[PDB]
Amino acid sequence: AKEWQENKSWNAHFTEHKSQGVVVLWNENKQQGFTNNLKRANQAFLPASTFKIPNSLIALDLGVVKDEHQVFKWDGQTRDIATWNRDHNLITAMKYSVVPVYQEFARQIGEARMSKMLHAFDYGNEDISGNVDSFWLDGGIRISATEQISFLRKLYHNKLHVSERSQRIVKQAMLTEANGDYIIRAKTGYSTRIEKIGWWVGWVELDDNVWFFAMNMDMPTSDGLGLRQAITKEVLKQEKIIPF
Amino acid sequence: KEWQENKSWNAHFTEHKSQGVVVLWNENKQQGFTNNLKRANQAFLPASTFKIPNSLIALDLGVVKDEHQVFKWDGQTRDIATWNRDHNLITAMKYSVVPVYQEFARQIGEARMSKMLHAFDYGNEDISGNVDSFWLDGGIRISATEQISFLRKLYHNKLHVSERSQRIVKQAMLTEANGDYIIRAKTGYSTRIEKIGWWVGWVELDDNVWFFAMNMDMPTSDGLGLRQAITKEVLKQEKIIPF
Ligand SMILES: [Cl-]
Repeated sequence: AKEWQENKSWNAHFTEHKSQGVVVLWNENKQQGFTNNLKRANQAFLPASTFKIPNSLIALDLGVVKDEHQVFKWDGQTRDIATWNRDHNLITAMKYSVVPVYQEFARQIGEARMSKMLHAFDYGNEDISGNVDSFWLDGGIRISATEQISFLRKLYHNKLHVSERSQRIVKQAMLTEANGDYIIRAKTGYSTRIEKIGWWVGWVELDDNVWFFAMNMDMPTSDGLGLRQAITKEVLKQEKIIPF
Repeated sequence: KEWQENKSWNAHFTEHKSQGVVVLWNENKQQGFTNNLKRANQAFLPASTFKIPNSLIALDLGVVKDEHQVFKWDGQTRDIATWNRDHNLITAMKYSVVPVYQEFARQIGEARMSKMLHAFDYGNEDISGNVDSFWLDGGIRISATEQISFLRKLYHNKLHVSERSQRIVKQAMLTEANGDYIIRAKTGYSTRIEKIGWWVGWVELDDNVWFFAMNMDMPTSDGLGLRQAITKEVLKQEKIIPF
């Protein structure tokens, strides 16, 4: 039984944009996965921006974040992203990938509780070597695209070892697009520093099905998140998951 | 001033050969605005807007386990194509699947429905009529300003039901989201002939929430698109959402 099928025709979406990477899709109803590259789908990388999901979940479950309205005041330090130089709540911190807010969450969670929770989540290699407030950006943690799918499916089903409340709040914060045809929950691909790999992970909710996606790509000459989203959407449109 | 009348919004009703009221509430400033102070307080049958309290009560009482629970199609062909299939709470709200809400109301029953509407301080709290149709042809009445009060409690998880039930219904209400705003509504799609059509909900911005409740007299055709257009023309005029 092959729960993972390879479709090399999606490689054209990478080659036409002079890029190299993987797209992994999971059809929830059919319990079947699809990818352009099975080997790369299983290669583990630094989670970087995708770590906002487990970080926020742990912060809510432990009461570091009381609710999605609690204000995290700006520290007064001027940074190069204008949207970071203001107060935020969980929703806006996710919207604008406000790394200083997530660093504050990680410091409050602390090393021991962060490690215990990643082990409880079965999250990637569960290795958090590095500064407690930067290990997902320059430390020892690694996760593959197929492991991102397994983690996101548990989140979708409220099956992670954290409160149902924390899972519902994080899914609300992940909201990125909604129209009369579909909803996309993601808010995970923004790159805040130089990394070898960029990501885009999340899911597409349809009336009678959910399609999980996890993609990663090598750093190209100039393109980034916009391109990662474009290639993923080109694949979703090819598979008739979302309309053209 | 707490309440202000803005008659310039009447241009949006006149341009579309319509009559009605738009009520807006600025959460941060605790201030309300309307084109018609009298009509803002006039109470009407809630019709499609009743899916919000009906869903909340059904979830809190365990009639609906969660937003994924499947309500299987009974195999009976109905005259709204989207009703002739299985549904969950999300899609039943999306397609205003009256037979699903009727089954919720029959399970809730008269006594619990009345007690919960009293607990919610919902409109006139009068459920006179058939338990499975009173929000469509019975005694219940609610005004646009009362819709705002009810929605504000829901937004703040302040209704006398679990926080879980409130979070699930707010998820079901999701209708639009982009990089600028989120609209939670799913309350205006009507399949049954009524004297009044509605559109109620709210717009979430980065640092504020604007609640809205509008109603209009009905001539003919699929009025939802028109109700949404008038409301959005008002939101755009007040610079709440971009042009
Ligand atoms: Cl949502």
